[PDB]
Amino acid sequence: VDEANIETHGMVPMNRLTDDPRWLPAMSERVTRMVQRDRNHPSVIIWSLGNESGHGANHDALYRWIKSVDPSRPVQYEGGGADTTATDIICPMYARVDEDQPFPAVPKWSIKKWLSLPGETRPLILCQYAHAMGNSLGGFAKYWQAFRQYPRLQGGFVWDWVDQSLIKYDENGNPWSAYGGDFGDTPNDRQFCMNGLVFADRTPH
Amino acid sequence: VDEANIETHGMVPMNRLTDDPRWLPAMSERVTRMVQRDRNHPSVIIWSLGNESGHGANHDALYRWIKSVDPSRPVQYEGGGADTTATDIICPMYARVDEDQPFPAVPKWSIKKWLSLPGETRPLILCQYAHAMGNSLGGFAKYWQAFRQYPRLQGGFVWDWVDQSLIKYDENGNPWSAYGGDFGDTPNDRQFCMNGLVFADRTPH
Ligand code: NA
Ligand code: NA
Ligand code: NA
Ligand code: NA
Repeated sequence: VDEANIETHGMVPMNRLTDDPRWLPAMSERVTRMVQRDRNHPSVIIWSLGNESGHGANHDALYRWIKSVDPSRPVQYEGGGADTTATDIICPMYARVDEDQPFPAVPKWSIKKWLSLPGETRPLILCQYAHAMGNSLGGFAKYWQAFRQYPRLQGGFVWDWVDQSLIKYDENGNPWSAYGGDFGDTPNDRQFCMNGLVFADRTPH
Repeated sequence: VDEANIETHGMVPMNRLTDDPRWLPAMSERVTRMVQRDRNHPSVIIWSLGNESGHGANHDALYRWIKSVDPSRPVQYEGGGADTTATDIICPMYARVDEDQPFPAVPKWSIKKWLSLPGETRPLILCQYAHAMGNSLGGFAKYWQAFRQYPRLQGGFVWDWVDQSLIKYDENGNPWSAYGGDFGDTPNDRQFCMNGLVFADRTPH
């Protein structure tokens, strides 16, 4: 999945820049210039309009731009409820197998319920599931049971591969794995950079 | 649900008479004369082409006959896998909530999985579920949790209301409830006539 370098997660709402036409130029260069560079690679099967930036009208514009200039690949985008007009795939992040999380505007339905909502035609492939932060991947079996039972459940992408720990050296030059704040960075989100199936040195969890 | 007087369950295959054009006349008069008599009752919201008679080309013919003559009401029929071209409603009997029963030709999918199958848009209302024979209705709550969670699961009809017990009198003329074989009837299917939520005298189970 080749993803454009667009994330506006910290805007309030997440929509603020991606729905503004004054940001459509900046956003189009990050989508279009990706397609122009990577369009010949067979490994790329799906284009992504970015991550966690709500759902703005610029998303719908650039979705249709990709469709027009490269019909050979589906386009996906999770923002604004995972099933917007700018996605060919229902690509939720952390939608649970049986339990609904009915957040206002942007609900995370049961992946099994989500398929059968009236008028919903598309496959579902979680762009992110099974958050692997420390001692986790509890209930991972429950996804794959559901994946195998339901044809339109075609799997997902685990979040994620590598702990984003950095090496620091103490006063005597011993290396140790550091996370949020360990460099005087404030504010910070501490451990939440470490979500990997493997440690930073690629040792398996 | 107003249901035509057509069941050919014991034919091998169930399809045998309902696919035969020579039985289209006999079947048409059981469907058409039902509609002519009961088409003014507001209590009647759904027409049924019959019960357990497989899926024949006569079913499709009489389905279209009802659609043409009375658009007011959906038509449903369970025979030949509960999702045939002769039904507006996915009307399985004894489809389970979570577990598939993948019988060749006529599978009973999990009612939740059934809804999500590619191209399937219809509501699902079990024509028969929760077989209440003797000490039964185990797992009844599992259905209703699913009915409430899934919009396109719109419920079902329990099998069934009354024990088909009959009364016999002992040597003193005290009555007792009889079933299959209690009248010298052979062959017979014994207790299988008693499937009700109530006894024959309408005392609840
Ligand atoms: Na599957
Ligand atoms: Na993280
Ligand atoms: Na419902
Ligand atoms: Na029975």
